Amino acid sequence: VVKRTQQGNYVPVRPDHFAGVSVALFFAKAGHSKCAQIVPVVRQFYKTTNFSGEKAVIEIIYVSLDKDEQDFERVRALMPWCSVEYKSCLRKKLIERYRVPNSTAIPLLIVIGPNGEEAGRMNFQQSDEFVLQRWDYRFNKWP
Amino acid sequence: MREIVHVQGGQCGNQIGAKFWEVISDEHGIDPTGTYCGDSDLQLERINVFYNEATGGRFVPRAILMDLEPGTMDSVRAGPFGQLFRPDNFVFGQTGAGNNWAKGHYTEGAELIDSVLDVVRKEAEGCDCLQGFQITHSLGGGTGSGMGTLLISKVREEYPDRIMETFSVFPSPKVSDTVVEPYNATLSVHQLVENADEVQVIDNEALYDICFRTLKLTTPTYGDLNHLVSAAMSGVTCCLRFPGQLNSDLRKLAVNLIPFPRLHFFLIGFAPLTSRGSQQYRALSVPELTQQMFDAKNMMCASDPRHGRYLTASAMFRGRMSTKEVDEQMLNVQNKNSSYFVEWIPNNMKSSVCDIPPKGLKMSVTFVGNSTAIQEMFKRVSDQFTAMFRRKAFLHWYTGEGMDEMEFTEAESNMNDLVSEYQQYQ
Amino acid sequence: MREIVHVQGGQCGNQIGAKFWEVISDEHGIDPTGTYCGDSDLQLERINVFYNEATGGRFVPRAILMDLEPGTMDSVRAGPFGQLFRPDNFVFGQTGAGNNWAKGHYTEGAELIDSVLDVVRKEAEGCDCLQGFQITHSLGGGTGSGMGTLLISKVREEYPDRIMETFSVFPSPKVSDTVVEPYNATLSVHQLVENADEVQVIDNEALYDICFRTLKLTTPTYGDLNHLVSAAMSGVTCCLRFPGQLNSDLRKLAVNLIPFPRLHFFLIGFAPLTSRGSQQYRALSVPELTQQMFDAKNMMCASDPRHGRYLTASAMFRGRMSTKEVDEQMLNVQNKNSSYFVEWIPNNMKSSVCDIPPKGLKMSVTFVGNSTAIQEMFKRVSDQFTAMFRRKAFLHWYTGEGMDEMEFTEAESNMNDLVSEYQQYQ
Amino acid sequence: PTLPFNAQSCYRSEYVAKPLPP
Amino acid sequence: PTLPFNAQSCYRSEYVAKPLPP
Amino acid sequence: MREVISIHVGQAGIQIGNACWELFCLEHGIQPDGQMPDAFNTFFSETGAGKHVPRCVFLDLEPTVVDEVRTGTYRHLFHPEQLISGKEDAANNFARGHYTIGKEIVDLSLDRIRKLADNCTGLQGFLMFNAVGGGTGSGLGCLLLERLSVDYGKKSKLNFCSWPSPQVSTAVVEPYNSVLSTHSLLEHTDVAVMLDNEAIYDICRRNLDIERPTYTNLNRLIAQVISSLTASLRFDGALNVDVTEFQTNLVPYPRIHFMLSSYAPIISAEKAYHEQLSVAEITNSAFEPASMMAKCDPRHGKYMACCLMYRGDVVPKDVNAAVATIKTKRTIQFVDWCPTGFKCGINYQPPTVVPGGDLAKVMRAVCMISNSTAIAEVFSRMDHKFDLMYAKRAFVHWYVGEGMEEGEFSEAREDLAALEKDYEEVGI
Amino acid sequence: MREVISIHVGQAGIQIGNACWELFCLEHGIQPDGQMPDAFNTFFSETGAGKHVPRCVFLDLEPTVVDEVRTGTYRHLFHPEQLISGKEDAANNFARGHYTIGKEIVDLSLDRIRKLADNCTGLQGFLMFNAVGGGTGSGLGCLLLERLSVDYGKKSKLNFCSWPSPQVSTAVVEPYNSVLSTHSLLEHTDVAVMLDNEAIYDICRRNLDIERPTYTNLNRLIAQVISSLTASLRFDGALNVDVTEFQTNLVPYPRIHFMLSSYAPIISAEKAYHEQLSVAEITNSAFEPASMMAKCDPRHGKYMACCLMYRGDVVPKDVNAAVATIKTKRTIQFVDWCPTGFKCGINYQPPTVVPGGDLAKVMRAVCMISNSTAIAEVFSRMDHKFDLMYAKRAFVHWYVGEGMEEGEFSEAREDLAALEKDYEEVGI
Repeated sequence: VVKRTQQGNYVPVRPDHFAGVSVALFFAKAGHSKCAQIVPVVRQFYKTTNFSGEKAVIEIIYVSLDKDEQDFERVRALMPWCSVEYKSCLRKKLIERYRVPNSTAIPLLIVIGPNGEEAGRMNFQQSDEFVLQRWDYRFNKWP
Repeated sequence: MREIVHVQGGQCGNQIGAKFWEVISDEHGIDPTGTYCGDSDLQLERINVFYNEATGGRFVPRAILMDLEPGTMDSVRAGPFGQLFRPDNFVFGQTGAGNNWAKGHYTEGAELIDSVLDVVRKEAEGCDCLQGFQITHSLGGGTGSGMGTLLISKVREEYPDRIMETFSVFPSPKVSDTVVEPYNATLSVHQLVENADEVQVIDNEALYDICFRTLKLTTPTYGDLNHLVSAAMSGVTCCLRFPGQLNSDLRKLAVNLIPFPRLHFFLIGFAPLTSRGSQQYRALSVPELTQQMFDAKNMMCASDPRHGRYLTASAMFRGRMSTKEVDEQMLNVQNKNSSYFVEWIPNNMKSSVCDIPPKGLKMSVTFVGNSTAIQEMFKRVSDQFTAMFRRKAFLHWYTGEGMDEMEFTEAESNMNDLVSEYQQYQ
Repeated sequence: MREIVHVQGGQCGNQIGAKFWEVISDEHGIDPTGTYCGDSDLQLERINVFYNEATGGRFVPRAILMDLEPGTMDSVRAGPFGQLFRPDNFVFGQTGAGNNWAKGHYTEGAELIDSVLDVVRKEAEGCDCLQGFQITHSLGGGTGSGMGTLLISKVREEYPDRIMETFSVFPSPKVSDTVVEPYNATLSVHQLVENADEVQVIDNEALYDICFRTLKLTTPTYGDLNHLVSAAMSGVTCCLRFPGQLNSDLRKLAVNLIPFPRLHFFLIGFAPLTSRGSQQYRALSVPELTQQMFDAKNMMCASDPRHGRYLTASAMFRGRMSTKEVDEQMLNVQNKNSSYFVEWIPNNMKSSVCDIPPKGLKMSVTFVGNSTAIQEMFKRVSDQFTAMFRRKAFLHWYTGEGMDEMEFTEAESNMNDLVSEYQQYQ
Repeated sequence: PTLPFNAQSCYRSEYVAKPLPP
Repeated sequence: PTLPFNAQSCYRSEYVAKPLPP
Repeated sequence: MREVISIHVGQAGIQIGNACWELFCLEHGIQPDGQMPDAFNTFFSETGAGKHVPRCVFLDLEPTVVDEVRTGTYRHLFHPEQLISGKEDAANNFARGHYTIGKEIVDLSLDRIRKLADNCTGLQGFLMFNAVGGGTGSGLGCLLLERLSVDYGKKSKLNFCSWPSPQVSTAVVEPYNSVLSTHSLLEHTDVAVMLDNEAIYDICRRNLDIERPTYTNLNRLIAQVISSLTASLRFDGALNVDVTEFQTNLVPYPRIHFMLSSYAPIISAEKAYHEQLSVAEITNSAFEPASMMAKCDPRHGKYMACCLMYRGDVVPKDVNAAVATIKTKRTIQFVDWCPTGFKCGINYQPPTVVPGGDLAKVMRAVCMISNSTAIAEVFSRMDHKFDLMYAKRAFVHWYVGEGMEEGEFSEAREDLAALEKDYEEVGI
Repeated sequence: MREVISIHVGQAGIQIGNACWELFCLEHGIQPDGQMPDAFNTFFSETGAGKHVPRCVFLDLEPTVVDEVRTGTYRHLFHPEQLISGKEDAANNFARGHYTIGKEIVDLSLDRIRKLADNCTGLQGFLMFNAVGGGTGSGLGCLLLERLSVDYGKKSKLNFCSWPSPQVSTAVVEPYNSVLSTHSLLEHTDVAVMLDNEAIYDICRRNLDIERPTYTNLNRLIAQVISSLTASLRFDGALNVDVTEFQTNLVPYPRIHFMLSSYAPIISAEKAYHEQLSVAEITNSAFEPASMMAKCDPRHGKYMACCLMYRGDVVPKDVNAAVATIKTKRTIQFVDWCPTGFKCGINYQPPTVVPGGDLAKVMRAVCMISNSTAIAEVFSRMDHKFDLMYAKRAFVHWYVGEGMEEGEFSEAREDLAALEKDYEEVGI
């Protein structure tokens, strides 16, 4: 239901992976202007904060609101973090449960506590760009 | 941060400025619809130097398209990358300054300045504090040479602590359009030395020499020549947008270059300029870049620099250069070309490193030289002006628009003084 | 809590009033039938300010339609969102006032107030706590200026506590309708000053000028002018209907913008106003709102604002937004435009955050400004009044209906003091 | 041909359920 | 496609968070 | 135990006070419903099935803000009677809120106050939050201050007024309402703390780097201040100071009780944890004018008294060290006649945070309530505003119309003149 | 208690500074964060519990060099209040950085220095890092250090200036900035260590075996010398020195305080395996004229005072054996009037090597600072360059247009004339 992209093919991800870190769900499009804007800065931030140190510290599960297999695969193939399966029910469960209207509501970062609920809400559709440094993982990390 | 306000004037200006935004949009990777693609943070970490955010993610250029003839920039709108420019930034005219410097400045221009000064200050005052201006125009024409020079004079008295630098073409020696060249040139120069900080001269048949001897192209149009000028304009202001070893600013090369306030007219170079055929012989490295800096056929203006001595010059290298072979050879060319430079300045010739090479090449260098070779070129216009002033050729078109017999004699004397100041310094 | 009673008098009042209830119903998500759709609490939690429940679930407006010709009442009924008004709230005139303020007020309107004052008494008294009234009418016309002003006079002496604000259109500057404008406008103004709390002035030439340069609409009908003016109407009373960070009712504004009793004429503006083409090439943020909102090319009343001084003004912002940049921009516009404002009054501006944006936009502002620059319009109306009056022109219709000779002299004496009062404080 | 109402009061956006100090 | 950016700044690329001496 | 009653009048009073009740409910671990899953007794009562109800009354004439609280999430947290609403707004008219529409609501207000004060004896005093520039804030604020002064004449009454700002106004008739309220709170209240709207906008801009703030950011900062004043009442501390000893250490003369506020640190989420809020520098980040919460430069004033309330990991050695370096630092000036110008209060409980709000956790904080002679400029500025209005009776006809006698403008003017002279005299 | 405040002003100061601070952190075993998982007291404050912040200020007018530090991996290390940027660059102008733009930036900078210095007494001194030929490196350097000389009069100042090279200059204003700087730094500083650029290019060429040295590899070698200077302060040893006891041993006459530096070994990892670095040989390479870091050639020089700070596993029995062989060596020539010219010091810590650096793991290292009369040639050449440019008043219009009075060049000339004659008079 959640997929880790690795060297050669795609592997279901280890249950030990999400333990001990902060997990953010990244609500996004494919081909959208702000989506293409926000992908690389989040990639840079992810790279610097995980490779600065020994253990992985954050993990972003990317969730799509695309209507195409090709679009989903295309936007998914070029990312270092994991994603959610397109056909899995949990993606639509997350959409209905968080109330993205499916626009000004994309992209979105909702950082999640152990309880699978909203530990923090953050929107990119604004002038400021220091929100990436603003999200801190030392305050909401799981069991 | 720092803002550069772009203003294009005249027919020449709008056509050049069209290809300048071609290359600048290409340096940073903005799609012509305005969206960004190129996925690199160092590309557009300094994006606000030329463009503005629009809460759709689109970047609109801080350009003010400016003329009196409503067709020539109508062309720019329908062209490629014309949909970038803001519709409010257009300031149309109706009548058209028919190659008369007089009506560009005093009579016909004065009712349109009420609009163009409004739009320039609304974009100026919006930011923190401004850095410079860009004016692309011609000093042979009517609507660029005269009516553009008004916009030079008004914004200077409103922002005296800011800088501005222009790219202006002049009359060519053999070919010459626009039979009132020296009236338009000389009237423009004596206003330009009084209200402008820095001018880059371009000659038309010098550009033609480039595309024959170097580029090995038989029959391309203005598109190719504007591409060479657009690269030169991108090369000078590269360092504002990207970091480097030895940094540069427009004002820092301003203080470095001009010795005295009166003389600020600059030559232009660029490399590499070999053809498709000759590409595989060359293995691009630091010493052969410097050798085709000091090649007279590679000079953007066709005043032969071997006759004069270079007063000072700058070289904004771009790419990943090793700085020892940069500066040692930079000194080497000063020792090798001993007579080509002036004696009373030690270290005539300068350098910078601009850490991002232009895409499609790996090492590039832009030459800006304050030479005294412009002695003969302004002397050309001086004699051309005296030929049609001895008994008032073509004078009635100017005189009818509020000109004076006295103000023509001042323009001759004032521009002749600029000739004298260069000749004194040898 | 609070309910606002709407009164629609005249030709202009019905048309701008029909389009007004179109956007309020839009805002609150009311079906043209009268039902509700949009399943949210915030729209419906404060609806009794403009509407009334009917034990069918349908909401009826608290509006009283009033005219002396059944034609324009028919058109309002026959349009969409026409079934919404109560049939009983229509009141009918069987004769018709032809532009004559005399018959609108002294002879023909006098016997029809008796009918309509009953309607407004029944609706106002039935509520818990009345706040006040709004009246939309014309001043050029006979019924709007005549009977609309009489009804203003009657309910002020009946309900002397409650607020009153009028959306009145004035005689236009360049061209005109209702050739007796000064015999209608001036005869309303000296009575409007005596029994009204706020007057919001609209000019048609202003609305044509707005719709031309800004919205780029080729063919502006009264469909879009009434749509635009209604957008300003909803912005005034948004804080009454929706929760916000800083609430501001009518009484909030009245004590806020009125230094002296007799000077209570306003100058209305709305922002933003951009074409569909240039919709996404601007950055819709609070720096850009304030630059557009303070402009001579944005006011709904074509008196030049930089020919005067702003005595007091108010900016009622709307949308999901935030209270320091809106706060700093008020300080910023006041510091820079020191000569544009009055000196002896500091801190002229007002801020009122209204958290729900107008529908289909994201962030907006309405601007209500008490300016001394509107003294140009009272002179120009009075300038026209003197010329006709000294020649006893068109007077036999007014004095034939039962108006005194003395009344006209009293009216001219009143507004001459109004001009002199405004003039003294420049 | 309307759109949803998607404006939220300043009160409701920050006066919410709160996680208690321990 | 429009042609790519290959540079990385020296300060990012060489002042990495070093493992500490004991 | 010994409790305190909080009174909210006007729109500003409602909105600022509700941030206060969000913070108080959070730190005592009580839910929005009002029941926890004797330290909290200073702000919450007991009620039946283990549920706690605040000791606050909500007053406004227009319903548009107090009705919104009733439909908010804290619908069960407050007593239904404690939130009192009228039908018509005061509309920036001190005359209207004091004479016409004030008398019908003041009686219902002081009924609930009488019942809530008679629950237990030996209660501390009153906190009042109001807008000076506002109608009901100044109007109804005076009416309660008048009538509580005659009945509960014994006790302390602290005022936290949102004083109008120098350039930024949020009205234009606000010079009238300012000088009219000032005559009515000179001889009826005990301690007044002056707040500025655009000063906290400066704070949110440079210290906290919020380029784009809102009223929710304003009232969070105020709530942290109020909690710091009343921290000693609730939690155990090294050296406590109550609301009774505030006026002892800060009010030298009965007229002179207008005193500024400051908080430190005002630091961001990411900004804070990477630099120590050292006890030395947490006070050095309090005495500069830019950190002061009034837009009133004390550099051309003289500090008459000062009260510091530390909260958290604070030791008495560092407090005495921090005071000594400040007194020997030259840029501030103390008045000659007040050598013992410091009063230190230390509380053990760390500052609580509103999570995902504006601020962060810091291990220690300090709140300043300082009385100075810098207040002479803000009343002279208000006076210079007022004389130009009163030069030709602008906006007087609205005031005199309801029933207020003309000439109360004259006598309130000379009182502010009398107040201005006293401040100039004491600063010699 | 026992610390030194470091100041970086100008670009050359800044990016040397971020090179030296990464070395200082790495030797002390503190992370980029600034906490280990009383040796660190000389270069760091202690923040809260277990952290550190550097005792440094970052001062530059163009933001482009100091903001990049704010966005690097050394974000959280520096306190964010003294990472100071201006808005526009000083632009190669002495009068700009001294008069017009420099005024608004020193007031804030002095405040942070004074706040960092009032923590404890027994402050050791200052470590200035600046360029000379630059604009802000020279102008802003004077105005900041001039204010410090007024306030903290009787402390040491270490001006680690980067001198313009003999051949390569890369400005017209290299003579116009250098002559004016030293006029306004001669009577303000205590010890000014002479550093060159292309004297380190050829070091990397012949010893380190790098064909293509950039500005970073320049700054690592600078960072190694400064660590060896303050090694005595930081740690223990057989025989320690101190930054207060430099100018006692090195400044005979109050003006004669321009001195060189050297380091040994600088050996690449390829050739290091072929040498066992003994005390007898590393002291020989140190005095060898091609291994010093200014190439102000000492064969015509006449040595006056040398201070040899031996570092690492060196015993006292062979260091004196090493220095004995030097005195009898013919080429290294001491002045007649100064009989003893050697003061030597030992520390126990070996040099620290950065991972992925250029220098190899050595066991012993020698750092030299030497006062010599060779400095006549570096001042004579700089005097000659100025005279030719001032022959017909080139570029004076920029200086006099900025605000600096014409003729200030003449008093700066006669000062340098006096300085160049004092070395030649002493060395007779």
